[PDB]
Amino acid sequence: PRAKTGIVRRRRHKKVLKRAKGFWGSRSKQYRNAFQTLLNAATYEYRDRRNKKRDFRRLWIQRINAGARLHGMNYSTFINGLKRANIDLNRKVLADIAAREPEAFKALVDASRNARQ
Amino acid sequence: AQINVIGQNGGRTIELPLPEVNSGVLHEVVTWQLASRRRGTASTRTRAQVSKTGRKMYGQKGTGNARHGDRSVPTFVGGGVAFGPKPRSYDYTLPRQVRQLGLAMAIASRQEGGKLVAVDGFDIADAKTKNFISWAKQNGLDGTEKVLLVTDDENTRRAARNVSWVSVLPVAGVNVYDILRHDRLVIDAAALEIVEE
Amino acid sequence: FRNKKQRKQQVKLRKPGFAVAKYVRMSPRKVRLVVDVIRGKSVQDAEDLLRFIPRSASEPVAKVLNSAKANALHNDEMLEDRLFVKEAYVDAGPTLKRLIPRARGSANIIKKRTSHITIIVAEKGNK
Amino acid sequence: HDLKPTPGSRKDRKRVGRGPGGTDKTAGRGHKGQKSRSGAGKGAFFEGGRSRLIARLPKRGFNNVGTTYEVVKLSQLQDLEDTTFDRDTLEAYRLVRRKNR
Amino acid sequence: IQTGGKQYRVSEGDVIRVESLQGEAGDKVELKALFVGGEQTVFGEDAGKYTVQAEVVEHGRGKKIYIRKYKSGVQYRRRTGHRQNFTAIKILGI
RNA sequence: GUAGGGGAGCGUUCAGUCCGCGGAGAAGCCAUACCGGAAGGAGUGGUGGAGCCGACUGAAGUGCGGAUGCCGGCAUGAGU
RNA sequence: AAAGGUGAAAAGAACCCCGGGAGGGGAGUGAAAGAGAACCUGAAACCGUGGACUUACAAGCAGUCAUGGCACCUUAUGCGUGUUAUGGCGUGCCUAUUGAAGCAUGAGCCGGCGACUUAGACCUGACGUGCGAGCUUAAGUUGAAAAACGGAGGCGGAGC
Ligand SMILES: [Mg+2]
Ligand SMILES: [Mg+2]
Ligand SMILES: [Mg+2]
Repeated sequence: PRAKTGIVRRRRHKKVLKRAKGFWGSRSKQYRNAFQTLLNAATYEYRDRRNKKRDFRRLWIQRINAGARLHGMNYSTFINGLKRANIDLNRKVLADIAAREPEAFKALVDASRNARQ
Repeated sequence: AQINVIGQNGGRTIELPLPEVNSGVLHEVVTWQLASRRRGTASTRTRAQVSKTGRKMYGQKGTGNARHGDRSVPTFVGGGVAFGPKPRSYDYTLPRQVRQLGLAMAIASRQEGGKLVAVDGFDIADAKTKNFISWAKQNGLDGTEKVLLVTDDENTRRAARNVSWVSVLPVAGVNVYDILRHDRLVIDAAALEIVEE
Repeated sequence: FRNKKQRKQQVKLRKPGFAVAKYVRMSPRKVRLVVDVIRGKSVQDAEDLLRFIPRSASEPVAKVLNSAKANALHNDEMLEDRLFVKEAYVDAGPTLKRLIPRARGSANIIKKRTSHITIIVAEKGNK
Repeated sequence: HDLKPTPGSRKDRKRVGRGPGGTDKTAGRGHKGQKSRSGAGKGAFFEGGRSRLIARLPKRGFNNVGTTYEVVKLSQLQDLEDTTFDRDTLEAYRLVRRKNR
Repeated sequence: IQTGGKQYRVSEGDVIRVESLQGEAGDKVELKALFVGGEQTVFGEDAGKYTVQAEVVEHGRGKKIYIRKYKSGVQYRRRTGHRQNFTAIKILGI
């Protein structure tokens, strides 16, 4: 028996078509192109997680020492210090502590020098 | 060992397939049956040949994009049906011992559940069907279940033009399908039912 | 409410200050030019600008504009001297494909388009 | 009337191993079957041929097809079967329906 | 962090990896690492003193994310659904 | 993880059977922030104006972006 | 070659408005005109009107991850939906290749059509079913809203 493709294809298409939103021109109105855009889309999506992890620790390390150096230390040093004090062990939120609580951050700062030399 | 219902009541007779009815085999069956009923009808000019069209087109090269034969091929609207359907039969001969084990194992099915016999139906009287329905009532056949009536007796069957209920069936020319098809079996005629070989 | 079916009957659905010339043998893109100077103004002006605007699309737009007026007024009992082109636009109707011969055997198709000029007039007022 | 698709003519499953799905060439987005060139839409590179040992190999022997006898083993008679009678018949039902030879 | 908080705060309902102890009320205790219970800045070990008590609020199934992979020319396209489970825990500790 | 082999499944029509559904409204269309590990599924609303889901099994002209593919519609060049 | 479809029934639109007309708006018929005769549904490309957020030091495969701004919040105010600014990152797809963003092939965009099938009592193996040292029928026959009959013949059974 004959067996069209009817409705079966329109849908497959609308699926992708609707994934494309602020996709510029053709890329968001033409199947083929819109779809194709989403292969490269794969590439970015997947690799961007394994990656924003890379990006974020960077934002953290940047701040952690623009405070570290705000007293006379610097990330490099500072970090090994809290390290020198197994006691200390944040690293995660450390930046924030250094961004919001200066009162605190100082503490940890001097705490390291006091476990350093 | 089913107790008769009309004009007697032996029963017991008849060894039934072990262990207890097996769809698999009833499946192996039914299927085969339908395959046989399946007729061969393939309206399709599969053939790039069977369709109407010339044979030489434009120019192999130098016309600017193309490369075509006739305008009658899988790839041309109105062309021909590639791998399309042609008439055939899909009829095979299922080993005999299974067609045996077949209904046998199907009767069991019906016995283990809602089986039913009957030796003659003087309870009828003419065609009427009206009274045939009558009997049914006091016969347990409310009218809520698909009934299959196997039995010769020309005049008896003549009473069954009522839907959903029963479905008539001659000279014990039964069939695994029908039986398994309708609910209760009215095996009736102890004809094919008791005595073989 | 009720449900769709009853609505269709409790209501007739109408179009205030609305007319529409369907199938005007012109190019939408051509007509738009004129329909554009006239968009959003004193239906008087529209009457006036058309009389002068040099494009030959002007007549049709004229006619639709004075038909939408002869409605707002009649079938809508509107106050003409507060009327203003609420909205107007041009959509393409069918297309009159026609074949034209070309040099050395080849042929071509001239697309003689067509447009639906519809214009909607509505009473203005500030408040 | 609650809800119950019922068991029976519909509750009659297959068998498992009874019959596996066919094969349409397209397993994952990535099918383009057969080698990857040198073979397709035709049929002749067969599987035989007459140079690939077939030929080169010596022989003329000589075919005959004289008579083929119906071996009726001994244990067929002894061990069991109470002289159900050989003769030139019973043996059939006994089991040795070869005929012709 | 890498499971089971720390730090200061005031007791808010935050989500972390599954905690195993199902139900609710499951009084949870997290060591501590830093904090200021009274602006009292307290660093490691010298903070272990103090601790945190939070109660398991609810268990959740994250927001469906699709894991798609792709390499060109070699065909290769991979679509697969996903979403990580957690545990809600109302902070309250020392 | 490419050619290739093996496994489990999604979907489309047709057919048998079960449960049904529908003019206070089917299929199809359209929108959507839900669901499932994927193929995909559902809910709700709008349109629509008559046939139609789900489940088991059977048969398939059964799944598409590529073929200077085929037919049709509409674009660019340009108001040149 | 292509070309189908008002409605249950013409009840197919009297009369009035603008127009030479075409066309349209009312009125009236009809369940419905959210069925009007370039009349069942009416997708997509493609053209257009209105609105929201944006855009006139900028180098861009066109996205993606992150954050802020604006708007909105029927599976949805607590998470989001839409839009956008700046930052990071980022060499279309397919084919053919030792090697492709490739200045290598193909293709304007969308819709629909479009490719590993069918058959042979054929061979060979996996799985499953029935019998089992035995196992089967073919042609036809007679019944068929059904399938039994039919051993001619074939395969195990001794090899060299
Ligand atoms: Mg044809
Ligand atoms: Mg194409
Ligand atoms: Mg070349």
